[PDB]
Amino acid sequence: PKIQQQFSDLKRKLAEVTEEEWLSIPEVGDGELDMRKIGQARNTLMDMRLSQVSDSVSGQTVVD
Amino acid sequence: FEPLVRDINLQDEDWNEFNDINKIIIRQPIRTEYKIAFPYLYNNLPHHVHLTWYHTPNVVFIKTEDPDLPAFYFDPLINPISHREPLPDDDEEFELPEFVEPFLKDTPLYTDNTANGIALLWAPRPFNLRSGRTRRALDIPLVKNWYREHCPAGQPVKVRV
Amino acid sequence: RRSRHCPYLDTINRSVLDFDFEKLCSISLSHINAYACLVCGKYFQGRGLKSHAYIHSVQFSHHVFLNLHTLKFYCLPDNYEIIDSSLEDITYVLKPTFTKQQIANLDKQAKLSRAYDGTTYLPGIVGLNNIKANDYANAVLQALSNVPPLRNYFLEEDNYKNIKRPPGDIMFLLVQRFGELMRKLWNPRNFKAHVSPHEMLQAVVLCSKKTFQITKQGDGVDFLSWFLNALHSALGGTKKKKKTIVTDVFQGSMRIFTKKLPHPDLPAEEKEQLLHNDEYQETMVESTFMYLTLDLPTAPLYKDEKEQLIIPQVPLFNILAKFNGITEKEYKTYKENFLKRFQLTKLPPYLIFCIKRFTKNNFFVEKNPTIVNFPITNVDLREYLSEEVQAVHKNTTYDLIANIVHDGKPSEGSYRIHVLHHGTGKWYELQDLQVTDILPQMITLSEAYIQIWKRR
Amino acid sequence: DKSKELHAIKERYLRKFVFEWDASEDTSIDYNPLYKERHQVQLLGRGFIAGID
Amino acid sequence: YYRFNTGPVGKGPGCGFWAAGWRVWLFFMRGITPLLERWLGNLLARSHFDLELRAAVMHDILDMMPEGIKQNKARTILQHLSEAWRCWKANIPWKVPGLPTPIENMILRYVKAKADWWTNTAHYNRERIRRGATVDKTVCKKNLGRLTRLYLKAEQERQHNYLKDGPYITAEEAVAVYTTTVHWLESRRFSPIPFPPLSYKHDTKLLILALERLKEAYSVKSRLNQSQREELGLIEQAYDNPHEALSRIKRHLLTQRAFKEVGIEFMDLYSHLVPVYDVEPLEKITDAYLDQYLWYEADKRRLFPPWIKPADTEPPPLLVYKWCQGINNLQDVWETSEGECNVMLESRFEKMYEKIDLTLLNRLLRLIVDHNIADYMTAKNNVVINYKDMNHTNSYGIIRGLQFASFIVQYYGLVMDLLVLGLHRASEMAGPPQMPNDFLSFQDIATEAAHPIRLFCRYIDRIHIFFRFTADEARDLIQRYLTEHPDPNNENIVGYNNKKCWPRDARMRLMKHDVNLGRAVFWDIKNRLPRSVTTVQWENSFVSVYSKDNPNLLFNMCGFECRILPKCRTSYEEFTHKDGVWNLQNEVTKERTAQCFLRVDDESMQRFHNRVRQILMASGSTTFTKIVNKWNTALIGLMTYFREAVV
Amino acid sequence: GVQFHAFGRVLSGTIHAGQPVKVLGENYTLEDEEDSQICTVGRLWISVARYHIEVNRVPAGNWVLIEGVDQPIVKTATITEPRGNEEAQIFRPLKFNTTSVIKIAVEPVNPSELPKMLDGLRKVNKSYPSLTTKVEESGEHVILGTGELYLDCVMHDLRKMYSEIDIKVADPVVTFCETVVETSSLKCFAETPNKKNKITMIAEPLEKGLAEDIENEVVQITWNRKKLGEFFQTKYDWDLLAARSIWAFGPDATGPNILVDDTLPSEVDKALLGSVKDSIVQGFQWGTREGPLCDELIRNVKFKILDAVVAQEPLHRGGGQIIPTARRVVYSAFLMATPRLMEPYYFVEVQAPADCVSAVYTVLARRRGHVTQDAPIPGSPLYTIKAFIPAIDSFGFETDLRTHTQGQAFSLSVFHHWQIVPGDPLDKSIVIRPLEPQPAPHLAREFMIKTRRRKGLSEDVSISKFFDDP
Repeated sequence: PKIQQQFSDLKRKLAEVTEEEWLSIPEVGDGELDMRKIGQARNTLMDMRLSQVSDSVSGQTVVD
Repeated sequence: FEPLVRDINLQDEDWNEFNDINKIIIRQPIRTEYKIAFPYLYNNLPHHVHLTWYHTPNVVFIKTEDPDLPAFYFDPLINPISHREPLPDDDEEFELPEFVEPFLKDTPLYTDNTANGIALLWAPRPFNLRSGRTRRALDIPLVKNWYREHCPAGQPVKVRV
Repeated sequence: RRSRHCPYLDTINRSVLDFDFEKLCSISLSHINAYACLVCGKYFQGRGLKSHAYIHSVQFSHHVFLNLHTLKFYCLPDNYEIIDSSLEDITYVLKPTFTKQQIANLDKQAKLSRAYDGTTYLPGIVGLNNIKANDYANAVLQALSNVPPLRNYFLEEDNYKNIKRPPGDIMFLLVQRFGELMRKLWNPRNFKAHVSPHEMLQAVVLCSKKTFQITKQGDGVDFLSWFLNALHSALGGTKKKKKTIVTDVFQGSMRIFTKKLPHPDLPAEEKEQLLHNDEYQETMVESTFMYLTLDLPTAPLYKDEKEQLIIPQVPLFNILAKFNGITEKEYKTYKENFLKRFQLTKLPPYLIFCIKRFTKNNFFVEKNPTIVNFPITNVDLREYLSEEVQAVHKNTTYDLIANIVHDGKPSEGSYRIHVLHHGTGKWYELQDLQVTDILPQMITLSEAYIQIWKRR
Repeated sequence: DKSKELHAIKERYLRKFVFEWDASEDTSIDYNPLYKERHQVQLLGRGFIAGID
Repeated sequence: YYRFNTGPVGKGPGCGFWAAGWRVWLFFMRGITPLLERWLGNLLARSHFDLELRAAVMHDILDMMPEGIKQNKARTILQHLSEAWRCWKANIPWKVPGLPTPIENMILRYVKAKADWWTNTAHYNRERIRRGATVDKTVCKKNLGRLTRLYLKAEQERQHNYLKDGPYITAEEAVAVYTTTVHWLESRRFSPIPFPPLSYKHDTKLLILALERLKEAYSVKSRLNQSQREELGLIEQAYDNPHEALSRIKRHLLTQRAFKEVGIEFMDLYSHLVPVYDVEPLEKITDAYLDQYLWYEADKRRLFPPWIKPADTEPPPLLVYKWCQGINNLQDVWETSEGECNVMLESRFEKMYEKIDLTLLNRLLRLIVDHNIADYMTAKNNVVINYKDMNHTNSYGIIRGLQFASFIVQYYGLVMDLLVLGLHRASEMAGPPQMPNDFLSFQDIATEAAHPIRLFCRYIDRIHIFFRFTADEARDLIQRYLTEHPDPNNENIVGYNNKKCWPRDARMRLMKHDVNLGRAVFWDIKNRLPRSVTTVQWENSFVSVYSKDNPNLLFNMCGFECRILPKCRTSYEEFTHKDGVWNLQNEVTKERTAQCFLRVDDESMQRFHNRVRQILMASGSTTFTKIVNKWNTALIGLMTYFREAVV
Repeated sequence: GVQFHAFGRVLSGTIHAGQPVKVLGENYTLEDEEDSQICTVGRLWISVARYHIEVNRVPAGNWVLIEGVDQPIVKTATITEPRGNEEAQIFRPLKFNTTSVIKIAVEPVNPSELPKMLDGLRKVNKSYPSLTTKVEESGEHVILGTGELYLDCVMHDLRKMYSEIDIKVADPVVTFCETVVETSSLKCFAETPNKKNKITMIAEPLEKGLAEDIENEVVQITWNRKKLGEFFQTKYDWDLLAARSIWAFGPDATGPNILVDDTLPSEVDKALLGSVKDSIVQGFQWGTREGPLCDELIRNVKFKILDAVVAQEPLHRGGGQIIPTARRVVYSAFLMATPRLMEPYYFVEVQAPADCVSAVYTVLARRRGHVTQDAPIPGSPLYTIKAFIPAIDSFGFETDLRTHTQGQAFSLSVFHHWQIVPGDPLDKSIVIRPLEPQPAPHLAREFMIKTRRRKGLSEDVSISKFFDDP
């Protein structure tokens, strides 16, 4: 594909921008998916299970 | 010439069960001739290896040496034939008609051009044929057959190269 | 005479018996009159004196052999067939036969089937060994075997033994080898806990002209399409019987009310001329859509205020709405703008959708990481079906049965299958040889590639 | 020769406009005597090679 | 000539047979004729995808733009395109809500095309650099920058996917691993390292050592950056008021559970790019003090096990020499007459540093380190990696730049080794708690043959276990591997990794039993350690066996590719003590029972060649004396490390 | 190259397309019909050369190219009529002119395609009648063959017609055969497991000519007692009582080994020995087929059972215990007597011009072979030199003969007989080399060691390997 051909489809539709649209271009100087929810739930479950396992430790120290 | 397909080094394989040197019995080293002659039996992965024709029967043609001798004569080069049949007796009536004769009784068994004609049977291709098309002058290499044959014995290194 | 009192029968090694590979002799390398050894493990030929089996039994003292075709246990050195019903497990593992009713109680899978080894398991949830890069084919086979239609069809040898295939055809092996794999993968009392796809994969490699081999991995969608086409062309025999089991269980009808555009570089008059002269007309080219390639949208390649995770999610309904009548699609054909529009005329009982998550860029081949937010409990395609026969299809509540996800980089990638097992409700995720348990909410998290849904 | 034969057996087991082709690029250096000194084509005592006197 | 000039006609100029040369030159002329004819007829008549794509986009936009807007807004459109390009190269979204939708679509298409071209160019340049192509300093700098940006983007995507996919390690597997680690610690009776008391006896010494070790990095250069100057000032202030500095360090450790952004730069290694993470100066000082204290406490309490190889007691070449000497010290370590076979598996934990669960690290380190200190270290493990305009968070990988990485990596490696070696084997290798055994030593001769695992050295992200499997044990392992992974086509040997450095006579020889036993050992080692935490790939590892068919046992430890050849198989070969050879004698008999031939590993030679190439290429305007000094330093290092193997 | 079309002539009946047949295999005996495979022949053509012509039926006498009976037809088969002719036999297997002695191991370059290569190997085994294929204990895919061009054609068909994969072929070798020189060193007392039976056999080399007489089917054990006894007492000069106690014919029906029941009637009951006679004969045949030295066929031996102990009950005596004891006794007897490996010697008849017969003699000098007879062709200038070059060193001999003579001589080969190896096989004092040809006296030990290594067997075979005391 020619470089021109590449942007040819965009350049054809690009002419549809009106004069106001072609003049308001600012200067460059200025239900749903909760992906993290399942990860947080899994991390909380793992931490709870480990703490339950960690509750069986013998002499783990702690400095307040 | 340069290899058609890149060949890995000898160390690329490491003493495979079918490649162990400690198992192959060695009697004579298989030279490149013994591999190019039977490519399918003495060459692993012989991709695109054109086979060669087996030995055609030897052309035992006693070439003439003296025009004086007859055409179909037992030349001394030919090994002599050792002359050592329940033939029916002549008491029967196996009589042939008076008009029965060999087909070529008048035609001789030899001729002036007979021996020469029998010589042209075994000859280089332009001599072998008797009717051809006039090829181009450049398209007739007069020295190709010399190069195609094995190099003459005792030639210098330059000539062999 | 000597049967039912064989002392040598107490030495059979059930653990070493693996009847998955080819059925050939040890030394003879012949497939005729084979007789495997129930003690030596390997398989020999012959069933009497002066045959390889007798020599192998005398030399190695392994004095118990079973014929792979006669299915009888005989003492090869003594040539005295044994009779012991306690050995029926070996015959069942060698030749898994499903009863007329047992082939319909697959939904009543309550007790876990413990193998002869020390590993409890469930039929259907079994791993196929990844012989080199066989991951794609193994996943496709383990997913296609989940569908009760195909599993039931292949679990009865009578359904395909009498198929009138040409004598000089090799494609009939695919219909024959796949049946053996399906029967072995559903064995309730298999000696091992897994089945080797070596035979089926080798047959697929042979019957595909150096395509989709076991050495180099291939595309899962392409492999599934090729296997489905081969099964459809192999189920039919000596006729153009399109009503194959595969064609009836996983192929539907789509009515593509497609059209074309006149020209992008033409004025109003020239465009309207072609629009009215049937040069840009809309036509119905209804075909059989065995697989609906629901194309996922390319990643925006830009962050936003929302989406704390930078993986662009996408809802299944929006993804599958493209095939609806209203949604028009454009095809960049040569010297033409093929602006088409599809419509599902008829839905198959087990719709198979394969989202093309991998494309080719201008200098490479990238894989779109967009997630498909597909609920895996209930869904209806009646909102995207054709208006002509909307009420004709009484049932439309389809549920996903199996998902095959190709995780990893495009070049070096793993093919994992997340399948929703019947009998129970757990949607187990199966690796090449590892069977795990996947949470239903986590199934909709991994980027799926090929999905098969049951219309219920 | 003999050492060369053994080495060959082991091996089988495991810019500048050059006008005249140098002798390095030549072939027919065979260790075996049978393939080095071979009987010539004596045409039954009545023929010989072409070109030569 | 040689044909005609024979007999009475000798050498001379009278050869008039010219048909052959005439034919050759006629053919050459006939071939040449079309080209020359075309030239004569013509005489008488009458890689850069980025710039090209930018020019094409600019031309399209300008031609679409009206003359009323092309006077001055063309520069604005170019600036917008530049902002879009710089946005996609730093994971920063490009948001121009005041721009036309078709303009935004065109900009996005141009950005995608340029990103694809840049990715392809960077991959090609990295491949050429790895192969050894001829490049320059500008090209190397540009390729390194592009590769670093791509790696940062890939790491950000991987962290986002880890957050989306959740913890890779399952809860049951994590609980089992924690239980195993707790059991191991209880058996060792390791007293936890408490928080640094207010009156620690060696607190001043540890603080001074940490300050010295941090100062040694700041060599005398032409100048120092503002951050470098602040770091040097903080170091001087710490050396001025040790008590106040220790108090501040303790306060930061007990309170500062949310650190600043840690920089990330990639060392320009030709083969294996490595990161260079720079922590904040006060944070770096606190981390160094914590690391020195933790190392001292672990040494006092004997936390790290002996098989953890890198230590001050034995340098790496001496570690390899000791491993070679102790391999032959095992009873009947070479007697293959009874069918026994010994397999030494050399493997590495792929992505061990990258795939370190922060939550699991916090849950495990609390069992050894102080709970507050463990929480502080875990929090420090989570930071915002900042580099140029790209900033990403870290949640699933320990940062190697932090001074506490050594203790964290050592604990992770100890956990992994306990998982791999097993409870009984690790206990036997570490001896009784009262009288622990030395490195590569068993408490008794019977305890040496108590299991197939005999010698094992857990280097930093590099394992090496020597297993002397008996004939029955080897047969059982082969049977198990075939049962769990049959290969009826005998395709196990299709992938076995042999050493191409050593000649074909000394290599593994790839036998039938040998290859299968090696694959079985590799699988059994891989099947022990869960793949969720860390998995030793069967490709990048190496399992070598010695048996009746394999006479040489080859190993590759500490970058020194060795090959032990026992004298039982090396008979009829006198001992000529060359520099490369290392005669490994016995222990009691003191006789030479074998000969551990050594040679520099190809990785070390590749690294040396890459260093030499970089020094030559990055010489530039540096004086000849500087280049000579760099070459001398490289040669000194290479010769002093591989003292013998260099010959 | 996928399907196979069996070819034969109908001795009776009329084979027709679509008829159900019972294709009796090469071993479909009457007692054990297990080799039978009831098939449905169909679509058979006539025997045309370049363009076959179909036909509906095939009358008795014509040559029919059936299509479908190829599934059980390995080498040769006789198609019969199912449901009838229940008292039928299988046509005798082919007896070839010469014997195959060359062996060549073959393995695929990529072990992934091994099933394809083995399927192609089975197909090519079916294609070539005299071709022998097997897989040894070392896993090598050895395939036999008559000569050199034969195997070249086999490979050019295997790698390009049936199995299109690339296959790696090892260096060709010669199938060596065992042979005893001296008499039995001592009496070997071999006992069956559970010590219920204790057999004993004394080995002795067979009288010269008797081996070639048995191998030529002249001395047929199929004849009755009287004819065999007469042919043994008269031609072989054997004692009239010794010749009346033959038991079997060694490894095959026509085998170079003779089993003689030399048990003294004063100590061994004839009936009790007969109760183990079948087991003893089977064990002797298996041993002579296997061989104790290099796992090779044993020729030119006469193993005689000096004595034997036999228990009463068949549960304790015979069955699965006599056969292994018989094989062990046979191996011990053939090892105790001083053995010697044998190699095939192939008669070569080089037809060359009389001017080049000297070069033909010179070429055969460097291959350990003597020119048996030189003679000119009556009427033809070219002489016909006849020689006998051992097959082991005869690989490539044709290329050398036609190259040292500038392409003016052609030669053939056929395994005329077997000769003892120059050295000794059980010689542990001779070293070997990986790439240096062993000298003339160091051939037998080298041959034995290299055969036991290639076959993957144990590298040492002592005189007390299979003996009872060790």
